[PDB]
Amino acid sequence: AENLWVTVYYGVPVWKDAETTLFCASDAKAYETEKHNVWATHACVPTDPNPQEIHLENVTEEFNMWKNNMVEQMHTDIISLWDQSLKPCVKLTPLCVTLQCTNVTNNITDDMRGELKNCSFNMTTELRDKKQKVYSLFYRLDVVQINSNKEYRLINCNTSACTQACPKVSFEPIPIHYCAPAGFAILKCKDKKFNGTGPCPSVSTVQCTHGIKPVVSTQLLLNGSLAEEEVMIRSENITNNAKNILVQFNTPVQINCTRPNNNTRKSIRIGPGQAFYATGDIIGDIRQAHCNVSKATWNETLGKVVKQLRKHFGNNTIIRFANSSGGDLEVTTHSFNCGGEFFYCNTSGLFNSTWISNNDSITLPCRIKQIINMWQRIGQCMYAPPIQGVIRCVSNITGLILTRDGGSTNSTTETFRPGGGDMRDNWRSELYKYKVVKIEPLGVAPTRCKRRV
Amino acid sequence: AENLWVTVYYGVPVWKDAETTLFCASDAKAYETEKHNVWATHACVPTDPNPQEIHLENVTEEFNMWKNNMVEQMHTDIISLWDQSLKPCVKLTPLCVTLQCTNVTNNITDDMRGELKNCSFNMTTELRDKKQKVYSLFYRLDVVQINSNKEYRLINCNTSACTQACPKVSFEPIPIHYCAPAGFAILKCKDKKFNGTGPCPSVSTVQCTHGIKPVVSTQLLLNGSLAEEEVMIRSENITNNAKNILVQFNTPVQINCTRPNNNTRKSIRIGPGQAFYATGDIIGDIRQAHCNVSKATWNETLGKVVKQLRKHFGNNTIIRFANSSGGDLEVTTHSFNCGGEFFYCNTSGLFNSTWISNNDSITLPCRIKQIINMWQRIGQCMYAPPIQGVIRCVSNITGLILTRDGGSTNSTTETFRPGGGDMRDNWRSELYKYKVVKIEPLGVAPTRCKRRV
Amino acid sequence: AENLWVTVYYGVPVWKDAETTLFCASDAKAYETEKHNVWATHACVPTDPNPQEIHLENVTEEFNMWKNNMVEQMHTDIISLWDQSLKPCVKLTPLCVTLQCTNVTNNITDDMRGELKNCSFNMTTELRDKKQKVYSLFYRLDVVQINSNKEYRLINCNTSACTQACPKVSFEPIPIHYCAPAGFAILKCKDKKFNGTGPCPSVSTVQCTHGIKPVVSTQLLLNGSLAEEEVMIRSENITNNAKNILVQFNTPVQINCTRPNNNTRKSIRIGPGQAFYATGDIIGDIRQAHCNVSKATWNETLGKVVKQLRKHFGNNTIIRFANSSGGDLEVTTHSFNCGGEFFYCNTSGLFNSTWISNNDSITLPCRIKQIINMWQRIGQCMYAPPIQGVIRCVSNITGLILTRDGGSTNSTTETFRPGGGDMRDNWRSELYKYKVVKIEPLGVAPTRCKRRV
Amino acid sequence: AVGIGAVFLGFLGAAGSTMGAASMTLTVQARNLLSGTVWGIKQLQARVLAVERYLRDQQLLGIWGCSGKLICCTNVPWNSSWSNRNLSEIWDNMTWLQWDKEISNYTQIIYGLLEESQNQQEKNEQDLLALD
Amino acid sequence: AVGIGAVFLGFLGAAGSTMGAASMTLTVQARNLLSGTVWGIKQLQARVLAVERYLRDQQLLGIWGCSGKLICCTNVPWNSSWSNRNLSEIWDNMTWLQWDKEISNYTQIIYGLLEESQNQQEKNEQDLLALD
Amino acid sequence: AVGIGAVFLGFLGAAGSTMGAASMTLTVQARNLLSGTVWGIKQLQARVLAVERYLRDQQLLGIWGCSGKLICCTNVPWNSSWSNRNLSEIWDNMTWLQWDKEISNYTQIIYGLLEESQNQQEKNEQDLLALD
Amino acid sequence: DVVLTQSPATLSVTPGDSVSLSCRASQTISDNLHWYLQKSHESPRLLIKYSSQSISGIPSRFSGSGSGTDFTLNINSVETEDFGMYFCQQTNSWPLTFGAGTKLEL
Amino acid sequence: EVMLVESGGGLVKPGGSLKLSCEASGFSFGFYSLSWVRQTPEKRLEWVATIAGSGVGGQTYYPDSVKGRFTISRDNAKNTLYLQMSSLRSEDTAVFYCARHGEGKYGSNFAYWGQGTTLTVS
Ligand SMILES: *[C@@H]1O[C@H](CO)[C@@H](O[C@@H]2O[C@H](CO)[C@@H](O)[C@H](O)[C@H]2NC(C)=O)[C@H](O)[C@H]1NC(C)=O
Ligand SMILES: *[C@@H]1O[C@H](CO)[C@@H](O[C@@H]2O[C@H](CO)[C@@H](O)[C@H](O)[C@H]2NC(C)=O)[C@H](O)[C@H]1NC(C)=O
Repeated sequence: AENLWVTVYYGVPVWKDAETTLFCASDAKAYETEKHNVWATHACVPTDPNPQEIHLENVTEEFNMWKNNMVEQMHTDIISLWDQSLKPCVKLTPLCVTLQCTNVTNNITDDMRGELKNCSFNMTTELRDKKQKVYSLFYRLDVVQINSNKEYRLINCNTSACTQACPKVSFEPIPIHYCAPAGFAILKCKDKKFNGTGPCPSVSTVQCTHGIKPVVSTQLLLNGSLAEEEVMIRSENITNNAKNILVQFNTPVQINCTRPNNNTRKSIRIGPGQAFYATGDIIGDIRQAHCNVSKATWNETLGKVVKQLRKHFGNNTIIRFANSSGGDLEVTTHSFNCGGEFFYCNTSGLFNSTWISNNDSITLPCRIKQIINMWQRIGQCMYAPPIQGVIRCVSNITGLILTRDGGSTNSTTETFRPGGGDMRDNWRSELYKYKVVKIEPLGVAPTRCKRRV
Repeated sequence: AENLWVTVYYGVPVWKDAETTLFCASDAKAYETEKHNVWATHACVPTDPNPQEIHLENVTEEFNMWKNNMVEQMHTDIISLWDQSLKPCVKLTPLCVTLQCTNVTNNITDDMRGELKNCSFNMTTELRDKKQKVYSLFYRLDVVQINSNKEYRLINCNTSACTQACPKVSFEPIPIHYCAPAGFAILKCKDKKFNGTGPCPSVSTVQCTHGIKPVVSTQLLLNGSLAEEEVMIRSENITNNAKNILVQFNTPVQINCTRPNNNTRKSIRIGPGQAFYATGDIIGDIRQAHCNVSKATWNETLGKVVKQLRKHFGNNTIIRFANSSGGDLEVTTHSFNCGGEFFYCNTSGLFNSTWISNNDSITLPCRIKQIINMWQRIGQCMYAPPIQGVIRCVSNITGLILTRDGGSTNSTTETFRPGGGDMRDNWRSELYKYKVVKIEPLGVAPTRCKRRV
Repeated sequence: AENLWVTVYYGVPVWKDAETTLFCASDAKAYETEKHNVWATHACVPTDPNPQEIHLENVTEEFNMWKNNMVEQMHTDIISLWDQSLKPCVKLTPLCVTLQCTNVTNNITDDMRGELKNCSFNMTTELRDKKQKVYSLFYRLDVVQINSNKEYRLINCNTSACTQACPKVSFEPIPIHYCAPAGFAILKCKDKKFNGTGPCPSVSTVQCTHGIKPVVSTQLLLNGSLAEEEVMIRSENITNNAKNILVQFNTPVQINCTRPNNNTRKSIRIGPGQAFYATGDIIGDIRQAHCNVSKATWNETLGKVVKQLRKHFGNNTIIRFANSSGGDLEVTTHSFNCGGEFFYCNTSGLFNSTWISNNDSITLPCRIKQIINMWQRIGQCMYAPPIQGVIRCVSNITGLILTRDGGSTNSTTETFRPGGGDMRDNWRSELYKYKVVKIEPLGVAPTRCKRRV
Repeated sequence: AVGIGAVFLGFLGAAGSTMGAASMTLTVQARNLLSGTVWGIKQLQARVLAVERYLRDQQLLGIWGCSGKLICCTNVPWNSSWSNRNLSEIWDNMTWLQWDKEISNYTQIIYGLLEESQNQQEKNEQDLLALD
Repeated sequence: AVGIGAVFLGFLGAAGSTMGAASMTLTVQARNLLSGTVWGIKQLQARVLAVERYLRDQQLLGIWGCSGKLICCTNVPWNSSWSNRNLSEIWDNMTWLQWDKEISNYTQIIYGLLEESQNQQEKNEQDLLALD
Repeated sequence: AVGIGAVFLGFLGAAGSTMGAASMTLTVQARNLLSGTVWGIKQLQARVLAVERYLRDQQLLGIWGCSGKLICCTNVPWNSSWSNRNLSEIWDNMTWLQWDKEISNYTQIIYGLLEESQNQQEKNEQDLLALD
Repeated sequence: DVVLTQSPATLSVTPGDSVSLSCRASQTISDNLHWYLQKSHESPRLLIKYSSQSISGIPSRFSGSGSGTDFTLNINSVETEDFGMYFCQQTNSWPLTFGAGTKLEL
Repeated sequence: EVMLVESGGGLVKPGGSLKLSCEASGFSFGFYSLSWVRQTPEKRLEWVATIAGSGVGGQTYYPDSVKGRFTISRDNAKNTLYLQMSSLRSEDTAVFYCARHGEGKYGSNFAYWGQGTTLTVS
């Protein structure tokens, strides 16, 4: 009767929150391209078919993406395999020579500017004695003036000699399925109404995540994981001025970025087996690279998000936008990659409106920089090689990264401003559904049976 | 009675074919030589005495040596520890200077040619300011002319700057006992009549192979694993023209390779702690390095292999030989190592005969090359340093690597031609006895007993 | 009765002597200092509170510290993390330039000599074309003359180009708790009278050692593990002349090492992001660095150790001291580190007395050397950067390392001389209490019970 | 027909369900616990984290009376100071995650109670076997 | 007739022998299954593959009724669609390697049968233990 | 009060005590047997060395009759050529470390005896189970 | 002891011919009979195992037959290298015994 | 390959003692049964002693003409066979061969013979 006895129960469903090292599962279809034409396609794991996305009925679960882990590790190792993909490539040290640069041959109007300088210099050949005198073309955002004549030098020539990039590798995003080890499950919040914090009353357990494409955009998140029904905005304290507003909208916005220079390549020999690809002639005209969005679509999407912003800031609130008042070139701009080349656009024809509670396209004139200091590390840059022909890509703008304007008065307007900042916040638009739990069997419960002898 | 019940059997002799990573077993007697004078003498495992070669009575087993594994892994890691024994050594970058080379001081007959060029150049000392003007000696197979006067440069100075070799290490082959991990056996075919494929009806299980010497010869396999009774030949389709004929003969053939130049060394200081050993004077005369084989032995051995080839191609077949019509210098020649220096001989007084079904020595004029691109990798070469004194070695030719001539007519002759090709097939002359199985216990069989409650 | 049966015993207290890889346990309080300001503060393990030091009653155990292990592994990995903390730092190749050095501006007395030379040279800037002409100051123990005039070069410019040290890291000692892995215990000898060998009748088992400070002194051990009651001396055969006599005393001896030059730093730019820290001006006067010990304390300590030495050499033995007849500069001197700079003192006003069985301070004029070849490796040195301001430290002399004088006559005097020799013998003053055993359960004993069927 | 996907749940299927329905199939959480040059060491460090925390619970299970039986009675009584709950509820009212909070202070006393309750009865089998 | 012929009663010794002589020594293949700076991580990843494939068979054996008995009867009958051979032959005519070919289609049916025949006997043991 | 730290010792507490007092607590040596970029591989090669030498003893334990019972009688008699000692002494006079020196020659004769005494008892159990 | 009687003691044959060597046992050694060749200055060499079983490395011209007490060794085209002393040997009982040998000379 | 190389033969006066050795390599020594067989100056072959292999029982066997006089032993760790002879007779004069048997059921035959060492008792 009352002589209740301890009975243990092994293999019993309970879990605790934890954090351990997860691994890839690259899709097996991306294994056909041979021997790392992109980073991390042979290094980590081939995937599985039909991942067991299984519901967990009558389960509510307090998810989180702000104090969440596993978005720090994915940023950590993606940094790490970016450094893994730069050790084979050729260091570009012997380019720190005193340049001699003139204007490129072009119809120089005073309104437009010479974007590309000539910069004929001296460089060692494969023989150690001789030094050929070679020329190139260079953007104005890569040379500074050494101070008649006009002689420049590289901007990164101060403080950071950095490598070239091998044309075997490619900067494309491939899908990545993160998988838990044995003894760990991955909870996925299936709730169609789920802000940042709060219990998610419809979860489901997987073992491997869906294919995540690791991209790097600061503003205008691209090419991934559209929302279900509405345009959901989610943040930390909405009465904070330091916390970004991760907008994630429902329908995609088509972007049409291009670069109309032909940009012929050529190979200069640095030394023994060290080629260097420099842009030779540009055939045709020197025209500016741009991006396009539909004005009816972009204005309709801002009509959507100005409706959803009033859900948090009340009605009769004169919501307006502005264009990220100041900062460096890498936070005020939509800095991204397209086919292996690095566009810095100018979202100032976009973020410029004001909204009260009552066919053509917008062209964004972008600009390209060849050395690259993503994640703003101290002693690195990255000489991206030139690429042949006209360059054009098409992508889906999926989510924004806004930032409120830190008012302190009893006003109605709210001049929202875009701002990228930390790149982890991109992956919080991908890792907000998923948490990782630790299966903890071997429970214990009293019942009326005793181990007889 | 007929109510037979399942009974599992753990620890039951069954195996499946598999492939996993094997490891060394270096001989413990070779541990006295300090700190890797040969590769893999401190890095991997001291061996065991008396490996348990245990018979497997009433066992036949389908071996294979062409779709066999473990000759790809041994070639893989031997490549890797070859790079491990080159990572400590000194890089030889500052030698890419425009040379100026004349004939060496010698009694120049028009029939012989100058094999060694003088090549006096400039090179920096350990001080960055001073530049000594030093001279050397160089072979004709290492300089090309930059185009009065006559000034050369190194041949590898295009596209591959490559290291010197540290005189601590030695290029001799040491025996290597490959051993399987736990759960894996090594089947050894004990059949005294066993070609490549086919069921071997007399096997025996070991855990560690006998001591394998890793050598590098293209033609004329050396110093290993003579046959038992006959001259054993083995191939793939003998009606194929792309598959080599791995000849393995029974009695060894003694070779007497030498180099009669004295070839005095000297040490030039490259920089801080970077010595470079260059050949100074040669004492005596400039004579050609050669090899000897006994003509009475060689003609009887070709009398053996023309009998065994007629065993596959019938009798009254006029078998003749020729001399490997074309290719590079490392495939048309018997390219090998002797004491740390790289002889390239000329097997064309050898492979020149014809055979119908009815005391002196053969001298092979060899030639030496100092940079080395063994395995023909893309961005490597290998400056072998000079060595003091007259050089002479004695080795046993053990097996050939022939290749038929792809006729398509109803002729009788078969002009065989030697050809090395892939170096893995050398080690298929060592790894044909061994296959690796995975012990798979826990079988299951029905019998008449039931688990009582 | 007599039908005794085997009964196995799992989990049974017995141990054997072994050797396996141990690991760190850094104290968690030293984890606040961010990202390796000293080596191995993020790399290895945060410690535990209250390590389970548990007595082992009725246990005697034959310890030993001379054939002991675990002082070889700690020297091995401390070598290894010393090399781990030098791979990020900048290589100092382009300093091998022909110097031109004069006397520093100072009141040159003929008795003193110019310790610091001027040495203005040429060195390339970050541009490969330009070459700045910079000047420095350098010690006399770092330049030799290339041979009117007087022009020097670096001493290490022969045979060993070696790195700078990054000013983020620091060479200060932090405590290190060595811990055994699972299945291994650490026996600690709690005997208050315990020489090297001999049964220790009071042991205790731990899992983590107390906090060991890795210091680097050759003679005059510092800052660690004072003795319990007496001044205990310990050696191998005390009638041997090759085995050092590790004195370890009970009360600390306060040292007061200083450097009263101001020694202003400056940063010369070698190339792209390669700074080089050279000592600029010296503010004030050029005075010699010294150390102080109390003469009453030092004479009191020799009054202690001449009593304890007579315990091994009998009474009426006229014990005298001398000053380490010969050896290198790093064995004839008290070579140590203080705040990141390397004092070489002169213990010859100290070790000079004689003792028969019947307030002021001693100042030791030290001297500083900037390149450093600790452990006397072949191809390494270590350019320690200069440091700002007056430098002063205070340390406890804890133990000496003496060495007798190998007489062969029937004399009474014993002129002892100090001598460092191997640096491992320092760490045997810290790891003599601890041995590591391996727990081997599953014993077996006969008793009167049988497994019933 | 016979055999439907309604009552045949999956891994962690009854994880919110009551104990009387979670304890019907415990083997499914048991059996999916082991199977299912730098990106190989994350495989290594996922494996060498899995087999120790598998062996540690299989050791705490092993050193009680429960070798691999996965449900086993024991001999210690259930002191109501631990849980104070009714019996008729705690197999169909509460849930297992509510239990692990409801007991988590008193664990490592129960696991500590189990070792003497195994070894005292253990020594009593040997003292029973020694006399005969 | 004196029987002086050498016999190797070692590892894989009876690998060609009949079942009545192979089941005499099964421990010899069992016990030689676990024991026996870049080529040390091939030792690490060979060791944690050896202990992994040891743990996989020790888990599949463990979750059946056979904890460590290494030979154990069960309750499932032997359907003749699997082997259809006589009983009096298959313990002294054939050999184990002939068995693994003779059954390899019918594996993963037996391993699936074993789990329900264990968990059914397991829960019938619990239903027996619950009433008392 | 009741409960003091004097007779409630810790790890290796009775390591000098007699066998009759060391066999009182064997579990304390049992539980401290599993738990407790270059300084991570010394953690890896210490962990997979701990779990290998734990599994090797759990395998040699597994193939005798003693799965995890930690104390078990057997069927082999005690040949006096091994120890030749009295029984009334060897549970309270000598100690376990004195035993391991006093017997270490005769292990692997006993260890070979245990496997055959288990596998013979095993097949005799099967021959008993086969007839019914 | 088992006496093995080999017949003939000596036999001269021309190379290329065939021979039948006799070994007769005093008790049945049914299949316990092995044949060895010992050439001059050499150790004996096994020709035939257990009355009739051929030996790897021994030419196929060596064949054995016989059962019980009466045994025969056939050599079906004798070669020059085959001439020597021929032994039969029994393993039916202790002590191990040999026949007296047939000497085949050229 | 299988090698058995005997040593220790010599000229011995009658009544004396002599230990022969046979050093073996190329096979798992302890598993095989080994024998001494002698060949008399008239070339007759006489089995002299046997010690069984590890899986054969390891007993020793002798014919009556040597029993109580000859002792066959093995040192498996060094792969050596021994024959200790005492109370020697002139009839013991012979070449003594070490021999290795075969394997399994069809292996009680002599499979390998050594070269032999000569003992002369006179
Ligand atoms: C390295 O050189 C670059 C350009 O030569 C420096 O960048 C500018 O330096 C001037 C110095 O007067 C400043 O006024 C500018 O503000 C700098 N540019 C920016 C964008 O801040 C740079 O300061 C130098 N030093 C380092 C450490 O990079
Ligand atoms: C690198 O240069 C070497 C020599 O300067 C080239 O080798 C030869 O180049 C000449 C060109 O005049 C050709 O006629 C020969 O056929 C080349 N040799 C061989 C064996 O083909 C070499 O081609 C250059 N390139 C590389 C990749 O090595």
